[PDB]
Amino acid sequence: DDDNTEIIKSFKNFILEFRLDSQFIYRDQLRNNILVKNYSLTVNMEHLIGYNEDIYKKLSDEPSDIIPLFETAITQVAKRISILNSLPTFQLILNSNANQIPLRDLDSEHVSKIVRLSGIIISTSVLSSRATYLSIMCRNCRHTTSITINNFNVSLPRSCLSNCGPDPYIIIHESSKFIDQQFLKLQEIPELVPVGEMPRNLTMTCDRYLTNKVIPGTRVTIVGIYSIYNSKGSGVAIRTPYIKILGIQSDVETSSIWNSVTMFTEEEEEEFLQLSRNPKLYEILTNSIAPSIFGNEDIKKAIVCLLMGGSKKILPDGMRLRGDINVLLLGDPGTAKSQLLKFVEKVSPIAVYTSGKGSSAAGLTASVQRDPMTREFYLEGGAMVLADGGVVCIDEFDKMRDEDRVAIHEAMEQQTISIAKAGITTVLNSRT
Amino acid sequence: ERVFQISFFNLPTVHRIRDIRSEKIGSLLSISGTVTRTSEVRPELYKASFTCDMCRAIVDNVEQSFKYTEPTFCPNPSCENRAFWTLNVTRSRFLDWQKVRIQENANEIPTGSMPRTLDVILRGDSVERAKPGDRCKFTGVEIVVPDVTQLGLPGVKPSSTLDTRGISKTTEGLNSGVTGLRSLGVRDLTYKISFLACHVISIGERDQEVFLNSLS
Amino acid sequence: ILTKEARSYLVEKYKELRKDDASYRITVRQLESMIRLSEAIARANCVDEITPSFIAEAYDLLRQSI
Amino acid sequence: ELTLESLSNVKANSYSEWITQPNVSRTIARELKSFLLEYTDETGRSVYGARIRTLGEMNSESLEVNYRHLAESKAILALFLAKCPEEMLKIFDLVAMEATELHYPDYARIHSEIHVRISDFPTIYSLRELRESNLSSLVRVTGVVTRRTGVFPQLKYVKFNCLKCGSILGPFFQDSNEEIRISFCTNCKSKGPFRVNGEKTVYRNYQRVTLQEAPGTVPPGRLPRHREVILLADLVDVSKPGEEVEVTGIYKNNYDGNLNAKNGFPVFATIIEANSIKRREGNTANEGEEGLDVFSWTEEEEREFRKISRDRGIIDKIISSMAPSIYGHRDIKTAVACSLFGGVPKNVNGKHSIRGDINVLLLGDPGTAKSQILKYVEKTAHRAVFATGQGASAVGLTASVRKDPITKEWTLEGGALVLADKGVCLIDEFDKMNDQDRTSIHEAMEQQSISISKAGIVTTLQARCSIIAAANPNGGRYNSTLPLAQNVSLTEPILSRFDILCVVRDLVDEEADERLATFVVDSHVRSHPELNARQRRLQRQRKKEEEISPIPQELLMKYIHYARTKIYPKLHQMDMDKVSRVYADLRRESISTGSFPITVRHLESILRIAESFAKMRLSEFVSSYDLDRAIKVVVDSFVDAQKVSVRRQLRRSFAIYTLG
Ligand SMILES: Nc1ncnc2c1ncn2[C@@H]1O[C@H](COP(=O)(O)OP(=O)(O)OP(=O)(O)O)[C@@H](O)[C@H]1O
Ligand SMILES: Nc1ncnc2c1ncn2[C@@H]1O[C@H](COP(=O)(O)OP(=O)(O)OP(=O)(O)O)[C@@H](O)[C@H]1O
Ligand SMILES: [Mg+2]
Ligand SMILES: [Zn+2]
Ligand SMILES: [Zn+2]
Ligand SMILES: [Zn+2]
Repeated sequence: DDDNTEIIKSFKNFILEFRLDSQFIYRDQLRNNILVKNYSLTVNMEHLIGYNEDIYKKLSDEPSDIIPLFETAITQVAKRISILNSLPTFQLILNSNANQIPLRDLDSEHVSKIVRLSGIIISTSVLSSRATYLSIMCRNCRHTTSITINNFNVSLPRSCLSNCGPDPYIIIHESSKFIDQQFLKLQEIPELVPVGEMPRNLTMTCDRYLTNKVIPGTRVTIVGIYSIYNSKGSGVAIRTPYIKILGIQSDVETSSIWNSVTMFTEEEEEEFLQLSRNPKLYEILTNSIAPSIFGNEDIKKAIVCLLMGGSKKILPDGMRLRGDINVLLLGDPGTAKSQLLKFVEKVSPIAVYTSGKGSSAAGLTASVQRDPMTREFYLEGGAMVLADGGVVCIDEFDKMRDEDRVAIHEAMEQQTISIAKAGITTVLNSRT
Repeated sequence: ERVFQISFFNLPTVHRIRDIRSEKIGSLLSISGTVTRTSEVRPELYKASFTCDMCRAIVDNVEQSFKYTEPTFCPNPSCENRAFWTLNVTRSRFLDWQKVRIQENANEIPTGSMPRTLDVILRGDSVERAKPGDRCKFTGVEIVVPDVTQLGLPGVKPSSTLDTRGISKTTEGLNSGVTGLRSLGVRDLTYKISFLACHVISIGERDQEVFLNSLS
Repeated sequence: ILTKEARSYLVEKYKELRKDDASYRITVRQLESMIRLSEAIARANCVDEITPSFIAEAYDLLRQSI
Repeated sequence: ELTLESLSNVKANSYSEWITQPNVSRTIARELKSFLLEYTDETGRSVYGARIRTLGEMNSESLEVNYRHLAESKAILALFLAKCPEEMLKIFDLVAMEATELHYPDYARIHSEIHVRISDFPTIYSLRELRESNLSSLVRVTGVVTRRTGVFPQLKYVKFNCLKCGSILGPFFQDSNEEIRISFCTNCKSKGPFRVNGEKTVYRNYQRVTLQEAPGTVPPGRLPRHREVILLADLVDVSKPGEEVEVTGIYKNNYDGNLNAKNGFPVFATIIEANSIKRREGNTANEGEEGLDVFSWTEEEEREFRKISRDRGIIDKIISSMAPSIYGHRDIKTAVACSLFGGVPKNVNGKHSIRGDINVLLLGDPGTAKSQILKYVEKTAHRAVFATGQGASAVGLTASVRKDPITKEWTLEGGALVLADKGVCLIDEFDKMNDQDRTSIHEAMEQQSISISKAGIVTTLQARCSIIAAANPNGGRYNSTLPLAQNVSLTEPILSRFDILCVVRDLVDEEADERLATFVVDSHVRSHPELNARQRRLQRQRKKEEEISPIPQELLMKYIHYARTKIYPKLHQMDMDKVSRVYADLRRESISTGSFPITVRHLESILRIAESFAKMRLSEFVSSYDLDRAIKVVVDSFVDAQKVSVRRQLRRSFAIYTLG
């Protein structure tokens, strides 16, 4: 406790005395965040290194132990610059510019160390509840007690405080506080997989203000801590590794629910409206489609039209009208048909590229699976579910089996997928 | 020392699998049948060796019948100890072990029959001498094998007869199990008949210099 | 093994067979089969050297089936 | 102190106790260090010094020691290593690190321990013939990888803490197969709760694999046997599910409660802790050669490569060394060499990817040694896969979807084209094949990737593979009076993806038949199976290679591997007009009279072949000779697939470009 106090003091002085030019940036960010009810703080590591190298060295070697001290320093500063108290413990989000480590280069040498890596999100779980403030009572003497928990990896006391039993204590669920927990699954970048190897996956955990931030198929950059948890596999003394997320950078501006709101600052909106006023914007957009392909101007114009898309209408009688464009290219070999499909995948914010030979109706529309634990049936998305609000590029379309190809008829026009299997009867949206 | 084995053969009369009764348990017999399954050659523990945890005293030649048996009363001093031994796997002697499944011959099977089966144990130098699909004549001693799971195996791995399939309800309580023994506790011990074989017989190089050697 | 004159007789017989065929049924595989038959006939006589008589016998056996 | 003569006599009635004695373990270490420092081969160069020099350069963590070297001199240490691996390896790793710290002082900041990998153990066993006499000894076993658990961290120095006495226990070395069991306190004097001493500990990488018996080794019609192998750090992810491997390791035993409960007798479980791994997937040269990887080179070998790479006519000798015992068919050999060396893949601004591998097709009459050439290509290639006709399926040459027995989740499994990534896939009898199976390679031949959308899995794989295929014409034989399109059943989409097409015709010619027969008979004569003798064998086997091979095959394999790994030539200065004119002329002379589809896809093959010919010379820039040679090859591959009526006119019309 005689070192934790000095650590908290050092962090508070960093927050309150850092200045560049003529503005306390980290003091102003806290006040601006408090006004819009954002209880968090983002710190760049380069500033921390510049301020004092000892503070950075303390954090770099003991993250799980040091980070909560910075967490409480932030909320001590907040109550001073906001109040002369329903302020929960704040959150720290970190930014780093260090070298990125591949997933397959992570091993026993990197345990309990902060790392930076990139990958592809393949699945997002549901939100779960974790306790922070626990109200506790004993089964016999019946007196009140409290416990405070931080999520940086505790149990009820195996005793009694004031005969009572061994560990007699129950949780009073009312007057207890909880936060949000989410689990995500990662995968390697397809071009970084070694020779003859299948891609591997990893598990990550996010908390509080970093939940509902990514969607499956997204390419992201993750800053977090590489840790292990004992659980459960006949090996002796083996543990399972995972990553606790501290910072997320995502290419797609869309959040989990795609709020359909502007995420553009005025500095970019001005650029976009200036671009829109160009008298020859159509030619500029057309010339940007696959600049390494000669000719084929009409196909590129069609691709631009498909990328922008039409309008969608709803009528009083419940009718729905499609507002998306579908394009077919039936031609001779060697005419760059397959070099435009992979370009449309890159340019589109949301896009999936599939082959007709290696496909199936379940893989394209939706599948039904059985949970090993619960032993019930649930629905899992497919190619047309992932590529919602985007584009799906189906190559070798003529080689598709006749059973699999007919499953796309409803999704192409009615933009819905009807499943009536195993006691599950639902209709899912698919606008692609 | 070489653990020796004695192999008997050329018995006067041969038995079929359907002549196996409990009144020949312990006797020397010969049987005939068709092999339908063989297992791996596993090492069996023959002469165990342990070390007391505290004294570090060494015990050797601890016979084992059907389950992992550690010594009880400590060796030469004053030390008192009932358990907590450490097997010296290097000093202990091992032997080869194999289990083969056999069934009745095509002629001994009645007009309408579900073939009877048996478990034959090959040990020592007799491993791999019986191959599936062949017809072999075994000779040895008819023994009885108990259920060791309810005899208190040390590890928690047995977990008191963990099962994946449902046992027969018809023989639930019909299979006569003996109780009373302190090792069993309130449990019931059960037995089944198996065979232990000591001799096996079957009843159903372009080098010039080495070739000239064999011929008379 | 094959002797010096056996190789010349073998190549001569292969050339003659190829000439008589005319390439529709006769290939290198026929020459290899003739070598195999000569070696087998030599094994029959318990001799470690091959004589052109053996190649003549193998050639006759090949011709009898074509 | 003792002497090498004194290690012969043994005490304690056990070799392990004799080795672990303090006085013996000091002589053993000194003798091992003398062996490491002072060993020289016939040429007089210390090999282990060079290996140690390379170790630091590559930031390696392991050292490879041949068993034959340590058996030829200091044979007693070889016998001790053979019988007692565990105690010998601990000493030998320490002496290896001490020897390593004589070339790279302060190397302990990179790696803290040096591991030793034993090679070329004399006795090879099968999984069927393992018995109890092999317990606690070094063994060599071949098998086929089936399933792999994955990489998890494992404790190395285990610690415990007791609360009532607050005692901290000394570090314990974990067996990696048996949990550390401690119940007695040096201080508490009684039973106490034991913690794991959270944090402040050292981990290692751990993985587990299952080896089945290879189908070739298994007797026909019998069930295979399997065993479990534990792979420690530096050995994880080396072996892949589906490959065939050879493992040198230690055979151990352990007590299992379930095994005793089910069988009813005190039987024990066995497992192998892996020491050395050697790949044997596609390799038939395992009959000879020494080491763990025969495609790897040493410094003097690289210097010899650079010495022979500057001789004029290296390309001619490389071509002549392809399938030496086959007579003639020089165009097929040139195409095979060009495919083997390969081109250079490209990416333009990160949005336009261009393939860099050459595919070859052989269409010819029966009995023209196409399959033997395919077998030679399989033997020479670093990674090779073989398939034939109706024995391959749509998902057998592609990725398949299976339910994981443990996790019970749909997962992807490999195939023929994925097993040969950065390798060669060979397909014999390519015309006697279903269309649905044939059409599965359309994406892999050009885009060099595989896309799967099945059962909730939406993924794209990578297959950078080259295809050499052999086929038969319609009727079994080629009609030279007909165009190509009526001699085969394949259509344009699959014919365009091939770079080089070789039409093999059998014609009646007395002198040609005489020469071929003489060559074949001489070959049969040569191949008839009827200082140290083991080197007399090598010199006799080299004398036979002298006649028909300008360069030895073992040298050529490493040459090809080094060229593919290191060289990446470019196309800075070249004649664009000649290539443009050639492409335009080839396009014009196809629709007018021809049935060989020419598109933009054939323009890039000339550049790929030019880059391949540049690679053959170990040069970083493509010259004019290589481009001219590529143009000549492409033109000769097109002219000789015409009708006899127009071939003479087309050859004359195209002869101006190939003046040299
Ligand atoms: N107009 C063009 N400009 C530039 N490159 C081209 C053009 N047409 C074809 N190519 C090149 O041809 C090669 C093969 O093209 P691609 O793979 O797109 O063929 P495709 O139209 O999909 O054929 P297939 O019908 O056989 O599937 C690529 O390297 C591509 O860059
Ligand atoms: N110069 C040669 N030309 C042809 N065959 C040769 C030559 N030299 C030797 N042979 C032998 O001729 C035989 C015929 O070869 P092979 O079996 O490969 O013919 P293929 O018709 O191409 O085969 P497949 O139908 O299996 O593809 C082989 O045993 C081969 O070793
Ligand atoms: Mg295509
Ligand atoms: Zn109480
Ligand atoms: Zn004792
Ligand atoms: Zn204690």
